Amino acid sequence: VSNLTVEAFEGIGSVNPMLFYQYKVTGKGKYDNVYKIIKSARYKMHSKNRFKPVFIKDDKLYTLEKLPDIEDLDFANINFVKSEVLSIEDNMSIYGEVVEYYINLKLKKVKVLGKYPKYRINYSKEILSNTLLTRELKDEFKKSNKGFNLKRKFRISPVVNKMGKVILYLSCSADFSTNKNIYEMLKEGLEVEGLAVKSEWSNISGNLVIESVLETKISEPTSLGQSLIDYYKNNNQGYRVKDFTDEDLNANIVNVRGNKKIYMYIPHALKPIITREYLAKNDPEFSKEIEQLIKMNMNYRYETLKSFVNDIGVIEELNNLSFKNKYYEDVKLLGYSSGKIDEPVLMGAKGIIKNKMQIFSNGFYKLPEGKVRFGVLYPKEFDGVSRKAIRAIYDFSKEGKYHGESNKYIAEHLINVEFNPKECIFEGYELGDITEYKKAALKLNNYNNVDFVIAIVPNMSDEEIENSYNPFKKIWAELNLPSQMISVKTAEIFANSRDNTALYYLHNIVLGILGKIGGIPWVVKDMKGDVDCFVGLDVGTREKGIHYPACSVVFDKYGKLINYYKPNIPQNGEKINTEILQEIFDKVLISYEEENGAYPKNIVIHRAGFSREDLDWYENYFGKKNIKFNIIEVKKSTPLKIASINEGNITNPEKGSYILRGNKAYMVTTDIKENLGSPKPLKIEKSYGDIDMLTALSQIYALTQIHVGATKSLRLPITTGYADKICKAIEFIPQGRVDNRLFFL
DNA sequence: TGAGGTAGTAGGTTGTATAGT
DNA sequence: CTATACAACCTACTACCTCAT
Ligand SMILES: [Mn+2]
Repeated sequence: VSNLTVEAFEGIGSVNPMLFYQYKVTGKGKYDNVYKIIKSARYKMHSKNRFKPVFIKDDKLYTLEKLPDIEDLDFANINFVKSEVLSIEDNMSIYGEVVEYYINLKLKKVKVLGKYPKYRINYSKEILSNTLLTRELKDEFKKSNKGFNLKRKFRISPVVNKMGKVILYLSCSADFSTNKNIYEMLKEGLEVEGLAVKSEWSNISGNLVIESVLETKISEPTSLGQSLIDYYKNNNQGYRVKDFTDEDLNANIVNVRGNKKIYMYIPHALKPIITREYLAKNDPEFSKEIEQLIKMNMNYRYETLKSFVNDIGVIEELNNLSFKNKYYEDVKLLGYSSGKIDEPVLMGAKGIIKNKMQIFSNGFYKLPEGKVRFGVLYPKEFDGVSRKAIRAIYDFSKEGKYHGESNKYIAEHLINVEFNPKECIFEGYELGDITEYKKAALKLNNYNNVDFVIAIVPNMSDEEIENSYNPFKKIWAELNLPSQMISVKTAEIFANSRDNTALYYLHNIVLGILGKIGGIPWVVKDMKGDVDCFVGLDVGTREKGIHYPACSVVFDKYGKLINYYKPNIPQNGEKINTEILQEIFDKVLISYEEENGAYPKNIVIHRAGFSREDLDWYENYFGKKNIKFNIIEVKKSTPLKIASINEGNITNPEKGSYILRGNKAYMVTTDIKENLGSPKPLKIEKSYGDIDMLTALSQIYALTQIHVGATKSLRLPITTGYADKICKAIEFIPQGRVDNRLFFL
C-alpha cells in the first residue's frame, strides 16, 4: 500500500510574537462606517509608505513597523493609537498575514535570467510567476510567437497555530496572459471583433465583449462628454496616457458591451481574455504545446511548488523562518486521516461483473418491459454514413454483432429494440434554420411508430450552420420521447472504422439508450452500512438573482434509480421552503413504498449547496415518522488536491482513496493517470447523522461507480451528480411529477 | 451532442472560522 | 446576542485527451 498527503509545507522555525503598531480609521468623508473602507485604507496606507505591511483586525488596523499616520486621504483618516506585542495564541489571522507578507517580500527580490523578475507580487495570497516550470525542471518562460503568455498562479495561504509553528499551504495553478492589447491587435490588422476582453485599467467585473470599433480617434472628445485622455487624467490614471506617442493618439476607439450599457474605452487599455477558445483560434500550436503544462500531475505540481518554496528561502525578519521543501509524509501529522476505499462489486443480469465493460457479455440489470422502436433524424447530405451508423448501433443493441461479426464480448438482445430497416422511420433534414429543426422533430413525432429517437447532429465545433442538438432535446423533452443524438463525426467513426474505435463509442451509445428508456445497467451488489434508500438533492443559481429549485433523486440500497422528483412550487431565493422538503420526502417515502412494499428505515441524504440551516425540519420530519437518517454534504469542487507517496515520490492518487478529519472528508473518485493531470477530489462532510464516515464515503464511492450512462465512472456520486444534472436541465423535466427515464444522460 | 475526466477563462454567493462586546 | 471578511463554494463556457476486456 501507499500513503496520502495534502499539498502542504511545514515551517522550519517558529514565529516569535512580534511588536506591532495599533492604528485606527475614522470615516472622514462619506463612508461613515469603518468596515466599508478598512480594506481600501489598508491598501492606501500600504501604498503610500513603500509597500510596508499593513494589517486589519475586525474594526482596527495594524502595521508591523512604526509608520507615520496621515490625514490627507479623502475617504478616511488614520491615526496612530498604540503599540503592543500581539499574543500569538490569541492571534492566528494577523500572524498569518505576517507570514504571507514576508513570503511576498522575500519573493519580490527574486529575479530569473538576470534581469527578469520571476514573480509578480501584489502582497496577497496570489503570486503569479512569470516563469513556468517544465517537466525537465527548467525555469523557462512560455510565450507564443503571437504574444500569449502562460504563467503560474501560485497561492500561499499559511496558517500559524497558537504555539508558533507555521504550516504553508500551497496550490499551483496556471494562468493565461498576453502582452498585446486591442491596440496592437489592431495595429497588426487582426479582426478583433467578437472577442472577450478584459479592461486592464478599470477593474470592473463583467463579461466585456467587443461590439464594433469606431473609426474616430481616441484623442477626440466623444459621446462620453470629453476626450478619453481627459477621462483618464480625471481618474488619477493619467500616467498611463502620459506615455502616449503620436501613433498612440492615432488609435481608434473600440466600444464594448458589458450587458448593462456600452462603454467607450481606448484600445490601448483593453486586452483579450485568453480562453482556450482564443488559444485554439489564434495559435493552435501554442495550445497543444501548453496542454502538457496546464494539466499537471501531482509530481509536477510538487516540482512546481518545490521551486516556489526554494525561492522563499529563509526569511530573516521572522526568526529565520524557513519552509520545508517536501510534503508531509502523512497527514496524520496535519490533522487528517487517510485510507483507501475498496471498490464496489457491481452486478447486471447475471451477478458480479469484473469490469464495467463486461456487461454487454453479461446483460443489463433491469430493462424496461416492452419493445423500444427506434426512429432516426440525420442530415440530408449524410445519408449513407447515417445508415451505416444506425445499422451499427442497432446490430449492437439487437443482434449483438459488431459490424456483422458476432463475438463473445457482446450478448444478443440486450435492449429489446424494434427497428425494421426497410419499414421503420427515417427522416432527413437539411442543416438550416431553427424552425426547420423544430418541424423536423415534430415530423418524427407525428408518425407514432417511434419509442426512441436516435438523431444525427453536426459536430459541436465547425461553427457554421448551427448545431441541431438543443432544439431537438427541447422538443424531445417536451414530447416525452427519449433521444440519443449522435454527432456526424461519431457517425463517420461508425461508418468508416475497421477497429474498436467505434466499439467504445458504441458501448457508451447503448448505455445511453438503456438509461434513457428507463433501464439501469448495473447496481452495487452490497452497499456498505445499514441503508435502505439514498436521496440526492441539489439546487442551482445561474447568475445574480436566478435560482434553480431543488430537484431530488431516489435510489435503493442497490443504487438503482427508483425515481427522480421535481417539486411543484418554485422557491424564493436560494433557500427552498419547507413545503418543498415536505413534498419531496413524502414522495420518496411513497416511491420506495411503491417499489418495495415497505418504508425506508435508513435514508442517507446526499446533498450539495445546502446549508446546515433547515436541519430542524429534517429532525422534525424523521422523528415524527421515526426513520433514522443521515445527511452527507457532498461538495462538488474543492480546491484541495491530494498527492501520494511511495518512499517520498509523488504520484497521482488512485481512485477511491480518501483523507478524513472528524466529519469532513476529501476523496479522489476518478482515476487519472499522469500526462492527463491530477485528480480533483470530492469534499464530503456530514451535516447530521450517526454512521461512520468510512461507510459514508463507501456509499459515496460506490455511487460514483454506478454511472448509468457511460463506461467510466462519474466523479460525483450518482445521487448528487444526477441531482445536479436534473437541476441543470430544469426545463426538460416536467413540472412537479416523477419520472424514471434518465433523459439527461 | 459517445462518454467521462482534467484544466483554463469568466462571474456570482455565503457558510463557517473568528475577532470583539 | 450581532457585524464582518474571505476561502470555499457554486455557476456557465470552451479546449484536449483517451476510451483496451
Ligand atoms: Mn448523452
